[PDB]
Amino acid sequence: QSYGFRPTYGVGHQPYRVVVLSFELLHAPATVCGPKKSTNLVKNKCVNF
Amino acid sequence: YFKIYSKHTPVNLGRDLPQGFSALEPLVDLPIGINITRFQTLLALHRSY
Ligand SMILES: *[C@@H]1O[C@H](CO)[C@@H](O)[C@H](O)[C@H]1NC(C)=O
Repeated sequence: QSYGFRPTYGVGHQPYRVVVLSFELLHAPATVCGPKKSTNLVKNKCVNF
Repeated sequence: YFKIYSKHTPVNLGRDLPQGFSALEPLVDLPIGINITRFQTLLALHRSY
């Protein structure tokens, strides 16, 4: 059935876009992963590395 | 995963498996998962000699 978009119509019939994101733990290596940015480096100071 | 270790060795003169020593480095991995049970290599038969 044709949507019949109405630009002058109020809520409901106005174009609303919905997007989905499917996440699965398939038996694959790290492919889509976001790590943290590496901080600065220090020398000659006993720290946790 | 399967790693393709390879060491291009041009030192050879043409003899059948000469003596020496070498080592091979990893290139890439990829998971599939199957009872392989067999292997074969096809040939670029369009130029046969
Ligand atoms: C295991 O290997 C045999 C070898 O023929 C094959 O028939 C069978 O389907 C394999 N099983 C699985 C779960 O891959």
